[PDB]
Amino acid sequence: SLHYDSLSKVGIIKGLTYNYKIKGSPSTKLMVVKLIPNIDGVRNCTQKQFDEYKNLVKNVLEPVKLALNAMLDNVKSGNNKYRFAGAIMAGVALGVATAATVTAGIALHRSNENAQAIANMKNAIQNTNEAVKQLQLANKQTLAVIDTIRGEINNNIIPVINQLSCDTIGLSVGIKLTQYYSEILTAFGPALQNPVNTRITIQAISSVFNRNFDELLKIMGYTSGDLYEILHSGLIRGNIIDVDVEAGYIALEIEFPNLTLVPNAVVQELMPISYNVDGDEWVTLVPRFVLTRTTLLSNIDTSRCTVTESSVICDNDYALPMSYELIGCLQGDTSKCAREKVVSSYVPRFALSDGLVYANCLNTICRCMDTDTPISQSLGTTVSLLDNKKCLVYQVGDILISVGSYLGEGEYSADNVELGPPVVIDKIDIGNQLAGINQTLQNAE
Amino acid sequence: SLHYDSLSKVGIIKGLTYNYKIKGSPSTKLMVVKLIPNIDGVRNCTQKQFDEYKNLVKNVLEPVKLALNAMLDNVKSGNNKYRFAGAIMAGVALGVATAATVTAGIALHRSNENAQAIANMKNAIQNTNEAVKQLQLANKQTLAVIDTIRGEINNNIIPVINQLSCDTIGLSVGIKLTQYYSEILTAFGPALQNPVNTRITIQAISSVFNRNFDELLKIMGYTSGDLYEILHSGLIRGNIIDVDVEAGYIALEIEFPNLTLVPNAVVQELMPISYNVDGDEWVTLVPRFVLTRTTLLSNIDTSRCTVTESSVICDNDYALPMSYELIGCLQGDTSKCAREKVVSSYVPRFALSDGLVYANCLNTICRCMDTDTPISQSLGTTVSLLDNKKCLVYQVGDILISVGSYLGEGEYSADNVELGPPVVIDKIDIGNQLAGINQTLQNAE
Amino acid sequence: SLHYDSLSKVGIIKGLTYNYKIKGSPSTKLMVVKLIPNIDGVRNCTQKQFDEYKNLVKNVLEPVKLALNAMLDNVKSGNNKYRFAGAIMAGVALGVATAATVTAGIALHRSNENAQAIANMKNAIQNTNEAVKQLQLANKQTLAVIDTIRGEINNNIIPVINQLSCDTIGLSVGIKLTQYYSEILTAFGPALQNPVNTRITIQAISSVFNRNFDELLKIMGYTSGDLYEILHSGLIRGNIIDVDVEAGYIALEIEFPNLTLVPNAVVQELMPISYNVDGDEWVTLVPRFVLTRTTLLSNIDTSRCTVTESSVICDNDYALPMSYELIGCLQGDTSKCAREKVVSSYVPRFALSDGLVYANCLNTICRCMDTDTPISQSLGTTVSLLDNKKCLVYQVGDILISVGSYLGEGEYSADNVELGPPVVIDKIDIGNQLAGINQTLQNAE
Ligand SMILES: *[C@@H]1O[C@H](CO)[C@@H](O[C@@H]2O[C@H](CO)[C@@H](O[C@@H]3O[C@H](CO)[C@@H](O)[C@H](O)[C@@H]3O)[C@H](O)[C@H]2NC(C)=O)[C@H](O)[C@H]1NC(C)=O
Ligand SMILES: *[C@@H]1O[C@H](CO)[C@@H](O[C@@H]2O[C@H](CO)[C@@H](O[C@@H]3O[C@H](CO)[C@@H](O)[C@H](O)[C@@H]3O)[C@H](O)[C@H]2NC(C)=O)[C@H](O)[C@H]1NC(C)=O
Ligand SMILES: *[C@@H]1O[C@H](CO)[C@@H](O[C@@H]2O[C@H](CO)[C@@H](O[C@@H]3O[C@H](CO)[C@@H](O)[C@H](O)[C@@H]3O)[C@H](O)[C@H]2NC(C)=O)[C@H](O)[C@H]1NC(C)=O
Ligand SMILES: *[C@@H]1O[C@H](CO)[C@@H](O)[C@H](O)[C@H]1NC(C)=O
Ligand SMILES: *[C@@H]1O[C@H](CO)[C@@H](O)[C@H](O)[C@H]1NC(C)=O
Ligand SMILES: *[C@@H]1O[C@H](CO)[C@@H](O)[C@H](O)[C@H]1NC(C)=O
Repeated sequence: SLHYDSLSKVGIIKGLTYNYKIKGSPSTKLMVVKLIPNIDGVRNCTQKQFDEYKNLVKNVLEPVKLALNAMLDNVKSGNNKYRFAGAIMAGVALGVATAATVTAGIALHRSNENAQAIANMKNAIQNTNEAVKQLQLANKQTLAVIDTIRGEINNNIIPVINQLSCDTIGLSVGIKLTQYYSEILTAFGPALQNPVNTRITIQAISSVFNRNFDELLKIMGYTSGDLYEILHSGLIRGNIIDVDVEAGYIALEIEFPNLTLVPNAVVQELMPISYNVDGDEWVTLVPRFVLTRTTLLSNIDTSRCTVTESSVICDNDYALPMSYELIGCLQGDTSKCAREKVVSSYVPRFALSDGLVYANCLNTICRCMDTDTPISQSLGTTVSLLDNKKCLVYQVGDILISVGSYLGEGEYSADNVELGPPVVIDKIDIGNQLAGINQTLQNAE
Repeated sequence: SLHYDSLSKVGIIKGLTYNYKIKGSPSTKLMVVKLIPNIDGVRNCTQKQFDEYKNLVKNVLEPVKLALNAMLDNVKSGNNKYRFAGAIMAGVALGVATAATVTAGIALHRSNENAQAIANMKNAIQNTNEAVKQLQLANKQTLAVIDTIRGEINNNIIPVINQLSCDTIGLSVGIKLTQYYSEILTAFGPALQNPVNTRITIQAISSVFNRNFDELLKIMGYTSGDLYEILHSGLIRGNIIDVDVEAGYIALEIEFPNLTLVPNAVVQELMPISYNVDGDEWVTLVPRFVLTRTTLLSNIDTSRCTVTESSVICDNDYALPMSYELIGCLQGDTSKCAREKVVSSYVPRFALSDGLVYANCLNTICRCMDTDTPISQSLGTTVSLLDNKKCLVYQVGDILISVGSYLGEGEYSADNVELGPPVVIDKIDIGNQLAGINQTLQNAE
Repeated sequence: SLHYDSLSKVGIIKGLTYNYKIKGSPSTKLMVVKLIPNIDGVRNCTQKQFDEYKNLVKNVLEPVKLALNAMLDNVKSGNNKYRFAGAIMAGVALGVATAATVTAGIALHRSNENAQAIANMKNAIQNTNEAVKQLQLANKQTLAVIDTIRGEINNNIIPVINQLSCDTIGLSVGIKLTQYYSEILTAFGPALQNPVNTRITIQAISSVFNRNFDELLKIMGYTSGDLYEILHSGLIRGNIIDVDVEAGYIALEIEFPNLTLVPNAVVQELMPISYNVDGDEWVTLVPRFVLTRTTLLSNIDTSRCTVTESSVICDNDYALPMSYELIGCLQGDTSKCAREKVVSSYVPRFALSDGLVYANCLNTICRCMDTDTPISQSLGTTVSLLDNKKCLVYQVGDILISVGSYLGEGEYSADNVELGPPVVIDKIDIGNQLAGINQTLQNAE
């Protein structure tokens, strides 16, 4: 295991502990986003602006419909006696594709039944007359229809239509139309270029609906405060499954993935702090998080994942290999841990763990309050430990802290420690270092 | 060239292929953004809030007008006999500048005739009375005037002004004024510090106009769906060219670049996959994209560029040098390619290219469906090729795929392959590795 | 010092100079954000939607109130004779925490008097009836109350309530409620998970108030155009200090930090340019900025700081150590500077400094205008210097520039220069380089 005793002596302290979770088997819901609203009540005046808008919508949606049909043409159902019944990808026709694209092509074909079901409700979809509405399909799944422009009209024009001239109606609706179209190009643009591979988060989808993703979740059937783990990590995503160029709408399938708890896997945080070396201040280099899975160590690359209050959530397993030298450190060999000189005025100089306080008392104030006496650590010792045995309250920096009883054998000593090699890391001077060391090899004879 | 036979044996597969495009000679259009609206119809009530707002505008715009004049003072036209007729930078007065800043200072002076043309229309600019409007200059270029607050007032106050008390008018317009000013500080803030160097995308400009960049493009005369290559890569950019502190407006010149297709240059994607090594799973390290230009290889740094469906588009040529060892890989010497151990549960285990499937059948399921038979690859072989000759349909993983005819001499074998060295990369343990290897040199005698 | 003479010979030119500033002792202001508005005038129709909303607010705020109480339970005031009077952290109860979290826990307890003062005004806070309002506390500090939903209602519903049916009122307010709730989850989500450690910028707070941060600054008492140094660098931040689950409001304390000018510390920019080497084009690798503090060199990592027109502003001192080899360069030893081959078509080929122009005239046009004659630099020389002595105006590239008098002894020569080692840097091929060099060590015997 981590053997935290040997780590504490070089300013690495046992931090928080988190569960590891991964995207599991997903549930799905159907949604339709309308590009062309139902113009009822303002049809008399907006005719000139609306006819321009319909052409813009048709021109934008035609390439998408072509790309979708071109993908469906490459997938055929397993009607033959083939025992692994499913769908077959025509690899000779698709030409070049990653496993992701091939899987997405199959998933698009698998999603086509929902597209047909939605298409049979086109007459109802064109008649919603409300900012957002829920409909029932022949498959008895519910369909959420988004109608943002109808919301803008129902709230800003229809209530005051008596005070607005017909010219004003034309101009105002024209502006609202162009505004909405710019929203769609901002949010859906990538998917409109490549609809098979691209996915969109529910937040980004909701940017086309005044960022009101909560209303979308509510109408699909989920409470936005309950889904926090899935919602905030960006795992609630959707993709295009069909498009209609005459009705002007995009059919999206939204995915609500469950989260599988990874068995016997734990993410451990490490808290680095400064330590004394012959009066100088040094810090040990180790990643902020390390993943222990069935006793095996690994590096998480946590920036691509979400650190919740109690778990780390990832789109897929992101564990990376770790160099033998670093594993030495994480297994108690203090002599292999790279260390770096402190230059910044401010660097963390103490930490609390299981009620014990570890501190670099040669570079920060440390005083026993029960005896109003300063605590001195010999210049050989790296870090001091504050214990319940000597004092109940200690001053550290400008704060007072109360601490617990030491759990090891005898008493803690930090002088007989095998320090590691000094290192400096930046892209710029790594090059200089590499070149300089290679000159020795170039000169070897 | 890439010699993809030798690459496939270590799990690098021929991906998609793209044109390389660069920002060319630009067209330009003129725009004015007004900070101060025309207050007609609400002039009676808003006076106290409006007089504060004019002071805030003047205080913001004065330093910009100073910085602009201080730059124009350093550029003088070539009225003397100088044979390379143009404009002269007073380098002793400018003091310290990059080539970019010197060029932008010259371009500001070159733009100043448009500033004079706009300034002679100031009387009309102060009268526009519509949310966005087009004017004709004396030079018979058109000017787009943006007037966002007049849009807010025309839509939300004037239609209901009978129902609002005069105090309510004052408060509501004071809020709209402060809101708009906070938009301007968000979007233009950098350019208001440094107007010569700074550039702003048309999207970011449109954040001052309810994100409606489509309406801006329409009025400048271009259709937002037609410009996608230039628009979405963020190459439609503007900069400040003049400011008026009493009328309270910013004059912008917006740049619509052409794209030049780079001659005899191609960007090639490389798809990595896992492969077997004696029962372990390994991946080869190569960049996702490489650029071949007149048979020269180079590294693109593609994150700074846009990958469209059919081209890679860049603000400038970004080709970087490449290490001899990696060129070795990309010219078929398998022995120099660094390789990394797979630790994640998920890494891509097959890919499709020109209708062939390459797969790592010791680490994923592979079966011939025409004979309902599992496919075995001998433990020396890195990857298996799936061919038309044996089967028309293969299962790979949980998908079925139909595949094309092999094109080489004889039949593919992937056992006699010269593997490269094992590597682990992160900044931290690059540090540890560098120090540890250098101890051999430090000890040599 | 930097010894710019030796640097210019390898295409490194003296750039701009900036002050170094750090976050100092902060002032503070109090703010309350209301989740539940006062429903006056629309209470008849919205009852069904409002009762749902109150439950959502309570469910969201209860965990926050629990986490806050759980933190306050660990801090006790120094009522005993302890001489360093203040507050004591119960480290045995807190368990594991970084110095930052411990300090924030103490700061939360120190902030609790303001929480009590605000809580005694709860009856007034629930009655604001205006989009934003200022109140006076018993401590005579002013409290800013944000009431966004009341603003939306006062501007879009109450002025036209005669034209809206009761059903329409219910639906429209329901949409506004869900929209606002989604804004709150977007902006405050992180703080609602971990309220002790998390901080929010005034801009992000204002996202819950139609991005109108200017109005917030105005009501708290500061002018948004005057605070630019603190405001734009993102240093105006607030954190949660109390929450009420019945009134449904979040109490925030906002921090306005002063900026301390760091004594005898200067940030110096370095402008790299190409230079000739035996007809090839090369660039020297050095960081864009370097920090000289009391004659000591250091690396700034400027991406984490704000580069204003005249100063660099940072949240804390971020100076990092620098390798001896790079310090050699920055101290005049030209032989240690890593250099890289130019491949991109465009790289900066000239620069202006103190009125002198440095240019790579073997790779760019250079002509004297007083004599209409090209300037030739011998293939041994790296960079040419343009001086007042020979010409008053020089053409460089496609621009004309006037230059000053050389200040050194004799005349400038760039041939007898000790060039450094060639280097190539990327994460991918650093691995290949490291592996290849280590094979020599593996083979040494
Ligand atoms: C292997 O790693 C060590 C790390 O300790 C490298 O040490 C470097 O050695 C040089 C020369 O001994 C140091 O140069 C400095 O020179 C000045 C002027 O003489 C002197 O005052 C300094 O005290 C120091 O000796 C350099 O600072 C040092 N660098 C580091 C980061 O420690 C060593 O170069 C590497 N081995 C080889 C063969 O390069
Ligand atoms: C330490 O650095 C030097 C450069 O200063 C490295 O030299 C490199 O050596 C290789 C192998 O000779 C060169 O690659 C190619 O070699 C073939 C056969 O000699 C030649 O025909 C090609 O034209 C090409 O030169 C390479 O160019 C050269 N330079 C660089 C920058 O890589 C040397 O490899 C390093 N030390 C060790 C032990 O590797
Ligand atoms: C140059 O590169 C080689 C790899 O090609 C480095 O080899 C690595 O060296 C360490 C120390 O000998 C090995 O660790 C030990 O491995 C054995 C067998 O797995 C294990 O029983 C020990 O407990 C310990 O972990 C490491 O495995 C080995 N790497 C490989 C892939 O075999 C070598 O260290 C480098 N040379 C220098 C001078 O740094
Ligand atoms: C539009 O025309 C219809 C015709 O049936 C009429 O009922 C309606 O009042 C008209 N509306 C406006 C705003 O002119
Ligand atoms: C403002 O004054 C004009 C007369 O100058 C009047 O016609 C208009 O109705 C007034 N508006 C208000 C809101 O008092
Ligand atoms: C709501 O009820 C009050 C009476 O308490 C009445 O004065 C008010 O006009 C009503 N509003 C609506 C919209 O029905």
